Amino acid sequence: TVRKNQATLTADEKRRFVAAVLELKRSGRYDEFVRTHNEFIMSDTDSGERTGHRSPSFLPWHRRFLLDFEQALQSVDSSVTLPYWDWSADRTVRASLWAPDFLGGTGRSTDGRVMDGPFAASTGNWPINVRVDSRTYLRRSLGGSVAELPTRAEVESVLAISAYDLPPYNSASEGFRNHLEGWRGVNLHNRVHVWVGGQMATGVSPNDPVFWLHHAYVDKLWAEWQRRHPDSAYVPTGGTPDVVDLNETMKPWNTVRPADLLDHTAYYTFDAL
Amino acid sequence: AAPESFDEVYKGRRIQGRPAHEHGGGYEVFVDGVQLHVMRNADGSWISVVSHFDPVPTPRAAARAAVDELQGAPLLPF
Ligand SMILES: [Cu+2]
Ligand SMILES: [Cu+2]
Ligand SMILES: [Cu+2]
Ligand SMILES: [Cu+2]
Repeated sequence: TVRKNQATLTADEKRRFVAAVLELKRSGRYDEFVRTHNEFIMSDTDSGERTGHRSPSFLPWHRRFLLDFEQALQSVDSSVTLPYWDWSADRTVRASLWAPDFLGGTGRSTDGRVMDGPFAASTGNWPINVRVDSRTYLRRSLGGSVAELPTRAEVESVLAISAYDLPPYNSASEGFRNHLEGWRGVNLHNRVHVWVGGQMATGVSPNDPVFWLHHAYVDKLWAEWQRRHPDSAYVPTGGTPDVVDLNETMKPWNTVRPADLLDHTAYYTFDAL
Repeated sequence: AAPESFDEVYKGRRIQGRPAHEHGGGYEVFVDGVQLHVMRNADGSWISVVSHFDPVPTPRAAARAAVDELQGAPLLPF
């Protein structure tokens, strides 16, 4: 139950994480996570129902989705937990994240195909099945479509925002949630998707296993925000059309509310918070 | 009030747009005659399912960014 910085994982931890991810892919379970995420990416809208993102429930929804995935990993190997990627610290293609013993590196220039690491198409172990175009191989272009990952100063500026979220509770909002998501401001989470490129920049972004580590770090930043702002909490708190209020349940689970997910320590802790 | 329609050849592919497990959008885009899911954000910018996190000003910009992303690959119907 401890989520660790990827940069600190041992060789055995890396190996067991990769093996569990690959078993989920083999059994067909992984691709259903891709498909769930894509459904919400394509259906959430700023002027209509919005649950998985561009909305206050962006953060509890991804927290619960990551718990579903981690629980699936643990069903294969109970020692495995989701590591997190601090992209403000590990910010170049030279980071061990991108080594062949972990996620593999960037894609080749010709077609963006990842050529090394456990998830390279040549291994036979990582077919891209849930997809929006004919290509069936993992692709990346690290630093191709945006120069820089967010910096620590930029992150600190977003953590400083006291309000969790604000009307109209969508991609035009001021407040912490939308600045962390990145639709307004210096842009944290959206820009990381763009920086990785390939399937991470698309509506089928969990096809790249880095998805999970990115979101585990976004989730940590929510937890860090909570500690900075003990007097701030999830909003809205009742009666908002199209938006998940604090005590309302969330699709697809229908049985959990943002309220049930505000305190991560009920499920895991971090190596350092 | 939706954007105007468009039709052009961009990097050898036909891109078209027109006012009209996925969303309600008042506007449709096609790449070589295959529909590309696109979406408008509250500030008027656009994204698509092949470039979802990088808002661009117009639906034609979204179609062109999709062609750039695809690197010649056929789009699959959504
Ligand atoms: Cu998402
Ligand atoms: Cu994301
Ligand atoms: Cu205090
Ligand atoms: Cu749609």
